[PDB]
Amino acid sequence: PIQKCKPTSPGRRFVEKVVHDHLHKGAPYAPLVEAKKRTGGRNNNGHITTRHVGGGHKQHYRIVDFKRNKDGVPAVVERIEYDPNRTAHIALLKYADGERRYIIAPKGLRAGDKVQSGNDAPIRPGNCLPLRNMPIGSTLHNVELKIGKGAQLARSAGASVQLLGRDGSYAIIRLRSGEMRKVHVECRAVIGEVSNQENNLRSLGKAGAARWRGVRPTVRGMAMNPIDHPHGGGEGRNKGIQPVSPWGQKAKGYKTRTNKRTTKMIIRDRRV
RNA sequence: AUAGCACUCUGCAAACACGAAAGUGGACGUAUAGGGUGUGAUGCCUGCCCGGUGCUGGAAGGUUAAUUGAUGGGGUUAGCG
Repeated sequence: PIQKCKPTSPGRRFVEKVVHDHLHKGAPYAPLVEAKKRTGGRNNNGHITTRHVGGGHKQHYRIVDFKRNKDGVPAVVERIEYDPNRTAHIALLKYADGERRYIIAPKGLRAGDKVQSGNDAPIRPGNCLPLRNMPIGSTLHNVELKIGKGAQLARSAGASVQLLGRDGSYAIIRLRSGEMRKVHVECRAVIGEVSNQENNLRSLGKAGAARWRGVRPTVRGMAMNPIDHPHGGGEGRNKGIQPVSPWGQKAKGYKTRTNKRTTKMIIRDRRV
């Protein structure tokens, strides 16, 4: 419902939050949770490789089944839960044989629904099937690129691709970036679209909200000295240069794709 | 610096960064995500110019490297003298 907070303080004047009343309010399912440590954007040499990372709240990792390799055994949804590691919600599945797992929750899925995976699964949201058995024109998510590896494409909140055609050994899908590409017909996908589609409606409101999520301040290159950045130096404000990164790579329009091995998989570019 | 705004890059063995390499961060994330650049709550808004430099897409005409080696010109000596 996108609730706006009342302007009781200047830090609250501009807070837009998203509320979903159906999320489970207790602790997560313990056998499927494991520890996760903060990195600070540093690698095994100890140097910073990604800037603006650090701090934030402590988080546990939820083990999510991306492979969906329990074929033919129906499962029932127990609850929908909030996951701090991603923007989508997750669903807890209880199988007819007692095993419990976590999956990315499709939009509309509620406690009590039934899901399945395999060649013979019926066409209902949350069911996992090979693309060869998927009806043409379907809206899908959680698309797998290598046989047996699991879902890699269209996993974020509100994400969807759609299947325009299938011929030979390759199905044609269009992605949310606007791109056409082919996928092997034996790779799997899931029926429907990802939940939490209102995720991008939130307004943080203040700097502390970004600090809670673990983002450190960005300093403009214009604000430094020549020894630090190509944009540095000068008396007063002055750009006087075509924009580049701290390492000298142009920032407006210059393309960076280099891989020559997957080029034959891409039919139509989205005007990169 | 900041929440907000915009441009641009990146289809995943991602772009990008560290490192001589192996490898590591990005991220046990997947375009509602991640990196770079500028502006800076909010209200009203944000005009003209693509000639220059840059970027993006074209063309197969001119010019041009390694490589290849067609012809031509010298040195030497069998022989003729």
